[PDB]
Amino acid sequence: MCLKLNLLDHVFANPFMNAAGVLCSTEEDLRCMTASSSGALVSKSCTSAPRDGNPEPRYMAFPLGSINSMGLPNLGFDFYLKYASDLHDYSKKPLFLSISGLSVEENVAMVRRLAPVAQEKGVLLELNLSCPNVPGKPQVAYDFEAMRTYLQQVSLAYGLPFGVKMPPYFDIAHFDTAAAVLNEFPLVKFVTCVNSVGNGLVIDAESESVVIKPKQGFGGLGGKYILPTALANVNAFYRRCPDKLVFGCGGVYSGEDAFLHILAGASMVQVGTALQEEGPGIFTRLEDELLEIMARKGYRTLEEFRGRVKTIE
Amino acid sequence: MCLKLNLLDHVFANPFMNAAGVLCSTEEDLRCMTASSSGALVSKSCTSAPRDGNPEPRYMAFPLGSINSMGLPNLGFDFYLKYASDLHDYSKKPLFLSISGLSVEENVAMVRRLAPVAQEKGVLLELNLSCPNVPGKPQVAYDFEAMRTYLQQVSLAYGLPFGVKMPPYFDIAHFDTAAAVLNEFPLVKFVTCVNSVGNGLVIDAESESVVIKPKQGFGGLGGKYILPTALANVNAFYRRCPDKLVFGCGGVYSGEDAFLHILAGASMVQVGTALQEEGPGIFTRLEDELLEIMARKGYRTLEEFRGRVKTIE
Ligand SMILES: Cc1cc2nc3c(=O)[nH]c(=O)nc-3n(C[C@H](O)[C@H](O)[C@H](O)COP(=O)(O)O)c2cc1C
Ligand SMILES: Cc1cc2nc3c(=O)[nH]c(=O)nc-3n(C[C@H](O)[C@H](O)[C@H](O)COP(=O)(O)O)c2cc1C
Ligand SMILES: O=C(O)c1[nH]c(=O)[nH]c(=O)c1CCc1ccc(Oc2ccccc2)cc1
Ligand SMILES: O=C(O)c1[nH]c(=O)[nH]c(=O)c1CCc1ccc(Oc2ccccc2)cc1
Repeated sequence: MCLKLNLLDHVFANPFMNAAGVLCSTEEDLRCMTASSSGALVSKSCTSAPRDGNPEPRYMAFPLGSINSMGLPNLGFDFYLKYASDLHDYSKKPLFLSISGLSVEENVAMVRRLAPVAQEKGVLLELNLSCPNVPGKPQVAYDFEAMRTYLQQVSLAYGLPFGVKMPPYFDIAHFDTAAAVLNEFPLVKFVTCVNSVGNGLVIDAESESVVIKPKQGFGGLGGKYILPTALANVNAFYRRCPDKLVFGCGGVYSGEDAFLHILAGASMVQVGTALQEEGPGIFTRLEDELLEIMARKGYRTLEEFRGRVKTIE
Repeated sequence: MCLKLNLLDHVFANPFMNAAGVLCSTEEDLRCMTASSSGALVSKSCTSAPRDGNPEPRYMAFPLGSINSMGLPNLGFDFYLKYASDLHDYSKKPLFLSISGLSVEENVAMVRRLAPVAQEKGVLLELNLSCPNVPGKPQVAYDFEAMRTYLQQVSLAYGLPFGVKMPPYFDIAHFDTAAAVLNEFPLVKFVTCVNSVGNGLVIDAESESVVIKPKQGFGGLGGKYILPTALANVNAFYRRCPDKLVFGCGGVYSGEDAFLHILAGASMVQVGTALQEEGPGIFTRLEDELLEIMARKGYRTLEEFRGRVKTIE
């Protein structure tokens, strides 16, 4: 009875890892995650140039989840490349490197230089398709024209196996169209569903005030709020993308959340808000919790139930 | 002291009402809704001919909220118009009628026949733009030109003041676009935000099964899950539609959920999932709690804090 997986030519102790943005911005952060029991980690989404991000407060958490508008605070690509290149201990667990260029050309340059490190060290690319486009347009994943462009270009530039981090969709025609774009691109080996539920608004009853300063308090939702929307996207894309892996991200607080996520067809399972709240000790708990779910049900491996959610009649 | 207000040339005993779909399909239900302390009611969305809807189970509720895919079960527009014109007691509260016809022409035929009863009897139109779209395309409000035609045609057909039922958006650029479309139409004097969060998927860990029968388990999300989505949309549209009203809907279990909604610009507060679980008694509770929030804070009127959510600079 194990949590083990072999995927994308790499070996993982368990399906669990952090979500891009959580405990992965600094070298201190990255080493923590590497010292945890996570089967993997992913670096904070980066840009060419370092960024301080938006004014604080810019993340707030509650019993039922999190709201954020961080604004891509990151140490910039050169650090994140150097860490993959010379600092990270691959003998511990695989590394994923997230990128979120503010245009097709910024992302292209980054993958070009990332190519030879991926090849020689095994660092894996998660292209974050919630990267901004021209302001006054939806983020790149809600604009299927620009999304096509970005992947045409990154494929040519990178010419290695990579992955995409997607927002949630809420209409069947959107699942249909987005999977169709993805399926044009054989090098997209995995798909991560979902990013934060876009532009929610949390209001404090006593103060009669939004809780985060940027964007008049509007921001991305994570946590218990988004788990059903997260399972839908996982399973939609699991259904419509049979040559590609899906990684689940969305309100995982427990082995059960993880278990459901896997049932929908998740391969790896990322923890965002909960990891931020609870800390890296969360991964031992999750591992134990899922294993006690599989023991009771008779499951020895993940592939025995991955994608095997039942429907009625 | 008391929450009574005036919108659209009507008197209301308080800002509370059911949400289209909940406790409003049968004559029985609408008599029940009428007999309750709600300030108003609205009838199940309807089509020209009656519909049976999709296979049960097609609604389920859990602690954080609900999932459904009813398939627009309804007694049919002839019944609801009869209720509006020969059966509703207008001295008790105002009545709102919801239409969700399967085409612009289905909708046109209904409003032409509704407009005379609106003139004389004062029923109020709430048009459901989560209604179906042409082949390969997402629901109408998620296809803005299609949305413009529906409003162009209904406005021409109806030619009295009316309102619209919106699904949530998740992008600023969509707020921007969607609001603009709505501002093209002066007869749209109120906007109801938001409809259920499209295409979530609840999975049961013990059965390893989805919980509702249609759409392989996928349906709309209501309840605690969507409150931070319903407030952003309430506020997004309140700010972008100064000459209109906004009706809030989504995640009201308490006076506090209500208070925030109002703070976010909301004139009427709709109740759906919580109404469906607790029953119409909820309306006496929701009054009391809101009144109690107002007292502690020293508010005498809804007008005093409506739309007054404080931003951090
Ligand atoms: C503070 C914070 C920072 C995040 N930063 C990133 C990021 O840099 N890149 C990215 O692709 N996703 C980012 N996300 C999205 C998360 O990866 C995740 O998809 C989302 O929070 C939902 O997961 P959760 O429900 O576990 O929080 C961030 C989320 C939070 C809360
Ligand atoms: C069983 C059920 C039936 C519904 N039927 C309709 C409908 O006919 N028309 C409509 O506009 N919305 C319908 N809705 C959506 C609600 O009016 C409301 O937008 C949604 O429940 C969000 O509010 P909540 O958070 O209180 O659930 C329905 C919701 C449920 C749960
Ligand atoms: O870091 C974030 O703010 C963030 N939060 C999330 O929940 N998901 C994400 O993917 C990210 C990073 C993606 C993102 C979010 C806001 C951004 O803000 C802009 C920065 C520059 C130009 C336009 C928008 C840029 C990237
Ligand atoms: O009745 C509902 O299922 C429902 N549930 C919601 O949460 N919000 C709603 O607005 C509605 C009614 C709107 C609706 C839902 C499903 C529909 O299903 C179709 C019927 C025929 C063709 C295509 C879709 C049509 C209208």
